[PDB]
This record gives sequence, C-alpha cells and structure tokens, in this order.
Amino acid sequence: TYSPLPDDYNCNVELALTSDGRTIVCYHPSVDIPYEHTKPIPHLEEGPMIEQLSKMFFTTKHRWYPHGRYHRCRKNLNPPKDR
Amino acid sequence: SYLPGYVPKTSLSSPPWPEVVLPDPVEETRHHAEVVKKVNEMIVTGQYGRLFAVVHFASRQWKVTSEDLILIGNELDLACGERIRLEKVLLVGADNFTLLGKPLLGKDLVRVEATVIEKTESWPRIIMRFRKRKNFKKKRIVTTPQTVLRINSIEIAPCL
Amino acid sequence: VLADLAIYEPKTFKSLAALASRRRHEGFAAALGDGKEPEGIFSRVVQYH
Amino acid sequence: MTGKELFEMWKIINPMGLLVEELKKRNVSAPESRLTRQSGGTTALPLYFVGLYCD
Amino acid sequence: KFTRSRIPEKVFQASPEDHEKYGGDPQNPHKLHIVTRIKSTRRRPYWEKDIIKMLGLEKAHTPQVHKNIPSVNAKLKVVKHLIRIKPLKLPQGLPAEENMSNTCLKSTGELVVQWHLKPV
Amino acid sequence: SSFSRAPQQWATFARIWYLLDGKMQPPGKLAAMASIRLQGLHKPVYHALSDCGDHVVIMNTRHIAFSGNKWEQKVYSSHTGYPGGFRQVTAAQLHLRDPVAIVKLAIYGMLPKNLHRRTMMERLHLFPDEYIPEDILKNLVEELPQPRKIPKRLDEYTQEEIDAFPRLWTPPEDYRL
Amino acid sequence: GLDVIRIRKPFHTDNPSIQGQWHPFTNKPTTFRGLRPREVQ
Amino acid sequence: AGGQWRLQQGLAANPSGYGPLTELPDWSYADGRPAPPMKGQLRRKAERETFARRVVLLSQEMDAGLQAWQLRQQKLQEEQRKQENA
RNA sequence: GUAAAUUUAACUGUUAGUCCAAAGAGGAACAGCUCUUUGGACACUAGGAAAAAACCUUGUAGAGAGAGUAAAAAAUUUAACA
Ligand SMILES: [Mg+2]
Ligand SMILES: [Mg+2]
Ligand SMILES: [Mg+2]
Ligand SMILES: [Mg+2]
Repeated sequence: TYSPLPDDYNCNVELALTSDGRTIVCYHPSVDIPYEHTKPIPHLEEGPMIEQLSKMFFTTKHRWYPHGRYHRCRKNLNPPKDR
Repeated sequence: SYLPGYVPKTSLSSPPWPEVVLPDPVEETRHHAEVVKKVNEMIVTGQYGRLFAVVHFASRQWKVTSEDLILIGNELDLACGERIRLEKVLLVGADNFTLLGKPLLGKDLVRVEATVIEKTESWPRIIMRFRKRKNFKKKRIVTTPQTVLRINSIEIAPCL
Repeated sequence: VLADLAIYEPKTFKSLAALASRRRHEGFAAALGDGKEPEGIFSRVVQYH
Repeated sequence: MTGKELFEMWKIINPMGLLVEELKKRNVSAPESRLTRQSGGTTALPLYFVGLYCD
Repeated sequence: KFTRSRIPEKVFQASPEDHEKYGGDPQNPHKLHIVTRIKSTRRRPYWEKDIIKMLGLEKAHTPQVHKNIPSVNAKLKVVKHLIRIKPLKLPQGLPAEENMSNTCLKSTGELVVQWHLKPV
Repeated sequence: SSFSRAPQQWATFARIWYLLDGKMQPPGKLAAMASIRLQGLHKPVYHALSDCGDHVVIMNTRHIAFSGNKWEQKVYSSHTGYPGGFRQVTAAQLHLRDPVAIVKLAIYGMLPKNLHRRTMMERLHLFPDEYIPEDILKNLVEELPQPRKIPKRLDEYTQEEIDAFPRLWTPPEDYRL
Repeated sequence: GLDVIRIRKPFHTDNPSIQGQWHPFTNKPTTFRGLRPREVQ
Repeated sequence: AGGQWRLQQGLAANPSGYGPLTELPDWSYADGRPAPPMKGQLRRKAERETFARRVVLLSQEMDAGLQAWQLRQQKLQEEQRKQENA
C-alpha cells in the first residue's frame, strides 16, 4: 500500500527489478481525468493606446515604442525553421 | 504505561516530516518479478510505439530516437554510408515504460543501429590571445573534423 | 539528458524522482542500522572485475 | 512524410463533425466537450484544456 | 625565518590505536607506495617543487609508485603535505607476462592482474 | 503528444496565475518562492531570453509578521533627490502608511536587477485584504501552500489534545496563584 | 551540399516528443467539482 | 557529485576515469564485427602496461636487495668462523 | 630517486622592485614607512575572497551543448537580591 509519491495527478507509477537485479523497469500509464473533476461549458492616440494594451497584456510600455531603421534592417527576414 | 523514551506531542517531539515505513521485501520481490513479466509480454505482443534512447559515445551523452541526426566533433575512420551498432545505452523508454540500466543496459537487450552520412571540416573557429599594453597578440584558425550520424532504427529483445 | 528528459517525458522524470526518493528512505534506514539488516533492494550495487 | 503531421498537408473542415461521424461508425455515443483546466480566462491570453468524453 | 623543517622521527611511530584503525599490520609490511598529488606545486619553496618533479608527480590525479625504503622516505616526507600515499596490495600474485595488458587500478589501491570487464 | 505545432507551443510557454495567502507568513519566504515563480524558474523549459514568467497574486499583506524585532530594527531608507531628502522609516511606520509596500520592495531585491525586473514586478499583484475584483479573481490556476505552519492558540487547542498531553508536576496546595 | 557555417545545435530530432511535452498542468492534481481556489459555485 | 560515494565501493570518483562507462567499445559494425580500439583506450593500456612493467621492476629489485644482504651476512658469519679456526 | 650538470665557441638583455610570511635594524614595538637576510607571489593564463597585483586555489595551452574535484558564504548579546 505504501507509495513513494501520490499517484493521482500525473500517472500510476510502479518500479520493478528483474529477478537477477541488473535492470529496473517502470510502468506509468497516464491518469484518467474523472468527469467530476471538470466543469460544464457555457479612435485613440499614442498615450491612451500604449498604456491600455500594457494593462491588457500585463507588460511595460517600453517595448511597444517603435525602433529605429537600424534595428529594423538587421532583423532577419528568412529565419530557419526547426522540424 | 508509557515507554521511558516516550514524549508527549509537541512541535519538536517528532521531526517535521511524516513518519514512513517501507514494504516487506518478500512481497516486493514477487512485485518486482510480476511487474517485469507483464512488461515483457507487453513488448512481445507489441503494445508499445516509439522508443527513444540515451547513448554514451565520444565522451558525452545524447538523447536520441530513430530518424534523427547527430554530430560528433571528431573523425571515426568510417566510410560514408556505412552502418554501425552502438554498444552503450544508459536507458531506452517507450510511451508507457522505461528500461534503465546499472549503469548501462545489456548487449542482447537492445540493438541500436546508426548510419554515417556526412563529414565536414568544422566552420573556421577563430581564436585571439591578447594582453594589454605589452604587445602580446596572436591569431589562429582551426577547422576541426566533424561527422554526422543518424540512428536508422532502434529495437529491443524479449530477453529480460 | 536529465534536464531534457524532464522536458518531454515528465512521466519518466517522475519515475526518476520516485526512484530517487525510495533510495533516500533506504539510506535513512541504513542510517538507523548500518549493517545487521537486509540491505536496500535498490541500494544493492553491481561489482565489476 | 516523417516531418509533417496529418492536418498540416491534409487540412479539414468541421473536425468535431467528422469526429462524431466516425464515432457512429465505431458504434459509440456522442461525446461532450468539457473544459478540464483553465488559465487567464479574463486575461487577453485565454487558455483552456478541453477534453472529449463519451460514456 | 622560514627554512627546511626537520621532523622528529618519533612522530612516525605507529601506536596500537593507529594499527587497529588503518588495518596495516606492522609485520609483513607492504613494499610500494601509490603516490598522487592534490595540492598545487605553486606557492611552495624551490626545494619542494623540484623534489616532486624529481619524483615525477608534476601531474595531479596521476597514481605513481615509489619504494618503501628509508632513502626515498626522506624525499616524500618533506613534501608529504603535497601528495596522498596509499599502500600496494594484490590477491592475484605478481603480474604475469601473459596478463601485462589487461591490468586495471582501483580506488582502494588494488592492482588486479585480470580484467575481463563485466560483472558476476 | 499528438498535438499540433502552434497549440502545443502555446500551452508550453503559457502563463499561469498563482495565489497566496499572507496571513501569519514572513515577507521573505513568500518572496523567495514568488521570485523564482516570476522568472519561470519552476518551468523546466526556463531560459532568460524567453520571457516565460508567470503571474503571482498575494493576499493579506497587511497580516504579515517578522521573526525578531525587525518591525523596529529594520529601516527602509530612500532619497528623493534634494538636500535633506534622505529619510528613514521603520517597518512598523512603513506598514501603517502602506501595507502593500513591505512585500513589493522585498521581492524587488530578490529578483535580479535587469530590465525584465519591472516587467515581472507589475505582473505580480498585491492586495492588503481578502477582497479581489472578479476579473483578477476569476483568472486563477492554483493556490500554492504556505511556507511555515501557523502555531495554534490556547483557545484553538481542543480538549482531547490537552487531555492527551500529560500534566508534568504536582502543585502544593499551600499556594495562592 | 550545404555551406559550412555555425550550427545552432549539434543534432536534429524530427519527433522529439514522446509521452507528451511538458505543460504547466502536467504535475499538479485537479479539484473536486472543477473549482478554482476560493470559489463557492 | 558522488565522488566520495564511488570511491567508498572502490569505483573511480570520476566515472570517466575507469570502469565500463568508458573502457567498453563505443561503436561497432552493424554486421557484428569488432571495431578497432580507440586512441584513448590504446594509450591507457600502454600506460597501465608500462605501469605494470614498472611495478614488477620495482618489486624484484627490492627482493634482490634484501637477499643480497642476507647472502652478505651468511658470508659475514662464514669469515668469522674462519677467524676462530685460524 | 631522477636527468640534468660542468666546460668549450659567440653575443644580447636584466644591473631604477612593489607586496606577503618570518629573523632583525631605524622610526612611535607609526605609516600602502625605510634598510638587510630565507622563502613565496606579482610584473604569465584561469577560479574564489565584493570590485582587488603582491592573499587563497591552479600551471603547458586545442574542439565539446561531457563528467568528478580544488580553494571558496562569520560567529557573537553581558551582570536583580536577603
Ligand atoms: Mg613599505
Ligand atoms: Mg614598502
Ligand atoms: Mg619606496
Ligand atoms: Mg592539463
């Protein structure tokens, strides 16, 4: 009955060794979210605009100001995509 | 009535962490073997899907899978297009289980095959050693050898 | 890999943590009695030669 | 083909409609969508973990 | 001023308490000292750095063997505080000619003649 | 996984709203756990370049307590800029004027001194009382536990615990008390 | 046939994710009736 | 980490020093053929080989020095008998 | 136990030296003070002590998105009386 961690949020975990004791194996099927643990489904100018979207996105006003042409040209237009 | 070493309930009477007790070893041995054999027939029946693997090679680890590229900072003296079987694996794992070693897994358990595809001279890495107000400066450019491997496929054996 | 394993399979890293936590209780059981007891099942070591 | 998953090249319309159609071929009931977890609902970055349950 | 420090020989006389601790039996004493460097050669007198070089331990974490005799004892005594010392003991007899290549060292000072590289 | 590219990447680097009750907690320990959660160190995918920080909400910042006489010993000093503008205020006086203050400048020291500091600071939220607007109260995720246990008072200790606890000594009857 | 330049990383994985990539809600439980903290209904 | 624990059992404090983590071959042919030894493994074996040849040289010299004294003492006891016999 | 040493042939440059530890001298048993002797560092890289020349770890150089270690984080609260 003893368990090392609560097996109720991520996966039902159990460890196991071969009888010789040279390799360790694990069995961790993911938990099933019960139905009880769910819910039913159902202009302006620079000053006012930069602060209201900052209050909307929860960030500062600095990054929203426009940068110079020096940085706009240095931005890469064909960046490499992974996968 | 009370043991001599007994103490009433306080904050420092017992440690803050909760007391625990480990299970008995005999039923654990039957639990160690039972959970292994159901995993053994699981892989024999083929319930698993992908299987990733960790590898010790060239004095450093990598997490790898099948159909994935990998680079090494030296030459192995292998012709391009040749296949090789890697010996060392720290662990391999599927969607619902994992096979960890002590430290590595057995030879007969796994068969990790990988093909060599490509070999570059590394891009020119420049180095400059400089010291101030003493006219000590120097340059050097290195192009170390590199090789590109790819793990074609990984498989596991029923032996366990 | 220990970090990268936690990125993509937390279920695996949970087994590593569960494996690690069990060794602590085995080590604390060894702290109570060093010898004169059956050693930990996971604390058992492999001897190379 | 290893790189791109199914719905990258094979785009589809009304996926849940196609889902309920396929589930009737497989002889099971009509599932219901239920938000399991939520974060930032009133925030401009809403986030919902919707799960489809049948029976 | 600072000079070479002569050590009393009485300090290097093992008592029965020390014998039971390190398990070194006085009779049947070992022959060879496994030597390894830990402390840096720098910030030491000229006589301390050249001796360890004369012993051949400029490299750290490099086990190197010396004799257990009073002559070489004086050398690594004055620079004893730069190195580790561990005795040599082996169960498998001296290394035979056939097993010259398959040798292997251990952290416990052992030197196994045979090394087949897999567990029991 | 079997998740699409953009939705999976969105859920990984998404933000979450923590909640904490400051009743009988020290401002340091709640600041220690908060600061690591503000950069996103708790995320295994942490990277300082990627602003993967998460919001934090504190309640009952008025009902905080120090360990020691730091209500009197500790001093919070600042300088306006003018001559004589250097002033000092005890933690008690600073608490009477602003109960939101003690934590906000306490976390301010914990997190690093970068330009991401002020972004993470405003992301954090504070309230002296347990009354919250429905907007910021609805977008919640999880309430992490408190660092320290709160000791119970004599009126709180039930009778069966006192009876279980054994009396220790005999009082002589000849005593006024 | 590709230009020798710096490589962003020394390997490439086409299917790096097994068992589901980590999101914040992997390692925490759910709530009875699906309730946020300090919520009646 | 764990260096003090590894040397407790006799293992290397650094696992890269010796043991199966490095001494085994790091690659082999797909057909099961054995790969050639690595440069690190070759110089390590040559180091241990000269180390073994050195230790055998050190031991036999000490044994030759010990017996050479006792052979001199037997000669010493011999000539003392010669003195009283004369 | 080690491999350097003496001599020969031909030159160059250093010959304006600060600090630490110790034995001393002058001075105030003053100086980041001055003058000698033994040793070390610095005027050669790197890590730590906050930034640090001289303190503490560490030398023979490279690639690595490998690993194990070295030195390495200040502790203190004080006074009753027939
Ligand atoms: Mg001076
Ligand atoms: Mg001076
Ligand atoms: Mg001067
Ligand atoms: Mg080196």
